[PDB]
Amino acid sequence: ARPPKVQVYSRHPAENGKPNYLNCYVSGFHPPQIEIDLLKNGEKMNAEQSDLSFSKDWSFYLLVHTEFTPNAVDQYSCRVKHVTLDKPKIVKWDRDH
Amino acid sequence: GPHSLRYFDTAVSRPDRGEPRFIEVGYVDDTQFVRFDSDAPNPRMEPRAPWIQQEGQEYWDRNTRNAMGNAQIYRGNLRTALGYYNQSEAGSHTLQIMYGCDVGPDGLLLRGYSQDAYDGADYIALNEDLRSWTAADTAAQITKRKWEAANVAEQWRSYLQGTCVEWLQKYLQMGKDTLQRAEPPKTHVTRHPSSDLGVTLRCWALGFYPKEISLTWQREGQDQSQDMELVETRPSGDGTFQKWAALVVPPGEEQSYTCHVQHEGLQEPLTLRWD
Amino acid sequence: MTAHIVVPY
Repeated sequence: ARPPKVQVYSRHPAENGKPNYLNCYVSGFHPPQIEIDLLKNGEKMNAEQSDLSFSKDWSFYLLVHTEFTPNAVDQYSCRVKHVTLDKPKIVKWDRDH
Repeated sequence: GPHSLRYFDTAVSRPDRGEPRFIEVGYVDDTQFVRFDSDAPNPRMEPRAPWIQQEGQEYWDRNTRNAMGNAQIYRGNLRTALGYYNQSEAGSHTLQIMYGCDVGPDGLLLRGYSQDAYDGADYIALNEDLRSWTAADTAAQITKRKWEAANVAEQWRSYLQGTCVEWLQKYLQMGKDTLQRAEPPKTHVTRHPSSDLGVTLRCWALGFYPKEISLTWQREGQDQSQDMELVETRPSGDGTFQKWAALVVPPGEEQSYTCHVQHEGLQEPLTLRWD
Repeated sequence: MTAHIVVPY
């Protein structure tokens, strides 16, 4: 058993009003069951999830992604539920990370 | 450079379901190209890249028979793995298998793999010489004994030296435009000051392929470390990758530091500074 | 191409 590591980021650098993609990359975890959700102002978004894969150390990885058009005030995050976590893990989108 | 063909196989005992779910993904280098999931009612090997779709029916039928094949083996190995550890029927368990060939710039086999992990931990693995097995504990050491008499090592060796390598070449031919592109990073540096305490410079690389890249910060020849944050390389979602390296520097000195970017798709190394 | 191997365990 092993907790997930979570990064949230856009595909291209964010320019407000410009079509783009939002990504949540989750990795390092065991066992494989995990719930991952992309959030728009605390709201679940529709998004696709990659086919489960792993790395040489056996730990799992997945990419969750959806289209979005940046901001104004719109806040975005990724939310992850995993057995190793007693509490869900919310990582906030920040355009320069 | 060198290339690889790799399959990543995950079997998960549910166990509030008659069968465990088997998932397989196939990669050339860092690009996924096939998928098998046991939870389809039709379960077949499927394409996950446009350039494999030209394969005809017999390719898909053979792959599907083999994944059907290996799913029933791994299910068997799940049941076997309980008793070799005195284990509870309640709890869910994971079996992972990685196998594939790694090949040099001239097509020689460098490393072949077949290796297994039960709930995240080594279990058994084919050695670099493809003629022997290292078993992680006493449980696996019996599986080894069985694989030794069976000469399954010779079955893997023959696959890894013929099939695996010949198919890798084929895939590199068919997917040429994708898999042999040298696609360079698009780069820029940001600056974020913090009061009168010095300044986070962040050097970015976006849209590159393959995955391998070097981002370092230098001052006066020397690589920097102290408030140096380097993220894990990460998929962009379109086949390309991104990464960044951030450094805290003193106020006023922004231009003494330079980001050094090394990638396969660059004519020569690149040197960036903030302006 | 995937591998067709084979043994019980």
